Amino acid sequence: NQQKSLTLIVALTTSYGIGRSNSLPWKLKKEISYFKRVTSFVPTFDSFESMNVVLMGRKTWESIPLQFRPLKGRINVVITRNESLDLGNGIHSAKSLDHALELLYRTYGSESSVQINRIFVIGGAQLYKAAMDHPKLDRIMATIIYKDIHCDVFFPLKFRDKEWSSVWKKEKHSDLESWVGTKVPHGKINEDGFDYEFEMWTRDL
Ligand SMILES: NC(=O)C1=CN([C@@H]2O[C@H](COP(=O)(O)OP(=O)(O)OC[C@H]3O[C@@H](n4cnc5c(N)ncnc54)[C@H](OP(=O)(O)O)[C@@H]3O)[C@@H](O)[C@H]2O)C=CC1
Ligand SMILES: COc1cc(Cc2cnc(N)nc2N)cc(OC)c1OC
Repeated sequence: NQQKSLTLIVALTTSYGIGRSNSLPWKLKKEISYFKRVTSFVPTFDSFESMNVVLMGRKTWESIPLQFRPLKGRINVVITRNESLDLGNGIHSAKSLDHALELLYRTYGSESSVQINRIFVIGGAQLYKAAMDHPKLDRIMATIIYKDIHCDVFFPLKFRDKEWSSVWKKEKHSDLESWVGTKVPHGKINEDGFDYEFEMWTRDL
């Protein structure tokens, strides 16, 4: 069930809004290419053997443009109690976060030609709530959108605010680039009228 740390990845407004109408309220081309880059990166040496894992809630799974599904070059797991009849040509299903981690550890042992590198939780709000409570979650890759966009779904813990500042710390940009293994734009990007910026936050386990 245990081993590796969990990483959460999220794009949020300064008001912690994360979606509206079971979609993103924004169309941000470069934000999705960042997403793709970060969740896909494995060191070159390790590249033959290893892949990353993306964990998501069922409604997020349903939200991804059918075209984009499943997430290429990543082991995809959908968390669902109502697993009943998942539909996937080797996309896994699991009844909880910890059940997912036991599944991967069983499926991808030292037998397996495929080994796991990093595990990411990619949403939605319900799964984020479970991962924020999980004793192995230590890192948050956030994209901050500097607009009060109308949302109906909110991130569950205000990790950037004063009350959490002795636990969650923002890392220097050079530490961001090192962890994701590529240059990343420092400061604000403007696309389709939205200003936004890339951050990395960590906590001690
Ligand atoms: N801004 C961003 O970065 C992101 C935003 N989003 C947005 O989030 C919204 C969807 O979030 P939300 O409705 O909360 O949905 P989720 O994607 O988290 O899916 C919820 C479902 O997943 C299952 N599930 C989730 N957590 C658990 C758990 N801990 N244990 C068991 N089953 C679990 C259940 O499946 P079942 O009911 O089948 O049993 C539940 O109804 C959309 O608006 C989407 O666009 C999503 C991702 C990223
Ligand atoms: C890859 O396409 C999508 C990706 C995501 C998740 C996601 C997107 N960006 C960031 N920074 N973190 C995330 N977890 C969410 C989506 O819609 C809810 C997507 O549809 C485009």
